[PDB]
Amino acid sequence: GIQRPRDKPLVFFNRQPSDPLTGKVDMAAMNWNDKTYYVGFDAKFGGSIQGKMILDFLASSESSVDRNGDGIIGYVLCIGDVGHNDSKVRTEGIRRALGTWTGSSDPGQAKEGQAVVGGKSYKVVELEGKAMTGTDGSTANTNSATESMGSWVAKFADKIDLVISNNDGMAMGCLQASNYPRGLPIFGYDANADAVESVGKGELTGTVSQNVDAQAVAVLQIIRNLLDGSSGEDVVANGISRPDAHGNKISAPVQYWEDVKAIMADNSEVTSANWKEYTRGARDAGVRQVSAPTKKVLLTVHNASNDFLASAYLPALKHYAPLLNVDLTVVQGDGQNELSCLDKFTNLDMFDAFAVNMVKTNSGADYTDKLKY
Ligand SMILES: [Ca+2]
Repeated sequence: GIQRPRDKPLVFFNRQPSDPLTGKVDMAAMNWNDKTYYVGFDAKFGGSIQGKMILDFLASSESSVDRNGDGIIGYVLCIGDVGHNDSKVRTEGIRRALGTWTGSSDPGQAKEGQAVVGGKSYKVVELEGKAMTGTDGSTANTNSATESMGSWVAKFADKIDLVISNNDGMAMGCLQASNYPRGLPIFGYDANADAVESVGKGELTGTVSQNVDAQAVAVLQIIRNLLDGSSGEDVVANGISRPDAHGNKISAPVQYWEDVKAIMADNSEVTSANWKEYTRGARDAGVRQVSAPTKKVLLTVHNASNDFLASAYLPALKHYAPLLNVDLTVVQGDGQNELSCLDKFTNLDMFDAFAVNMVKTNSGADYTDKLKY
């Protein structure tokens, strides 16, 4: 077993060590030891994946998708918080995919695009892209999306061939319109439980997942690999992109970015073809019970009140950990003060490895200071 704390595995996850202003990765933190890694997802490519989902849908569709037969695929777009990078990325992704991108992710900025539908070339028009703001100033507002959808049906009628949304909340809001045209294709983003259920019902046409289960498995699997004596390629491949010695393997695609020591889950489209893999509580059948020696991990969460971490990430971790014979202890902070986590990152001698979700992305050395000796 590893004798010195400074040599024990350290997996940063979900918030990447980096300068908070520039995003430059903190390689001092990443190079703590050669058993230090980061697990996240391919976030910058999320909009590309949403775009590709829509293009693939159109490519395998028939001309009946063109409801008014005018040779144009018309769409309406629900934009979330206009100042938020997620809105910008997703808007850019779908506009570039459809050829309507002009250089701007703003509402009202689009040009005529093009796409293949059922083996024929069509023009594409963004009939309207609009931020869904509540009358209280709230962003990505569900009720505003419902109202906008109803007004869009009234205004554009059967020029609307599909609805695209920066997120699931707004797409589900559109589906609440009393005049939602039956079967009209609609796409969201986030793979929320209700959205995936809707995909299963053939209502929402598709959404996009960050593969939280793959990320949770990767954190634990990296640690399993290291504590069992893997070093180098096997650490980031075994159980991750190919089966490990027990036959376990993450089902979703996962990347490794060597320069920053980051294991990054792909974003995945969620459609009628795979929706059951993404429903609330669904777990990866590719990860089964192992008989490896039991090991102890202390894992931190930067904010106990973060719903994604509380409701999606942590339950995934707790499902997979026992399967990998990891005894997982979890401590959780307040989302504001690093000390809320640091002061709980204690009695480290009880553990074999560590997983850290920092409040501030530049706090790496405060954690490694505790593992020096
Ligand atoms: Ca049309």
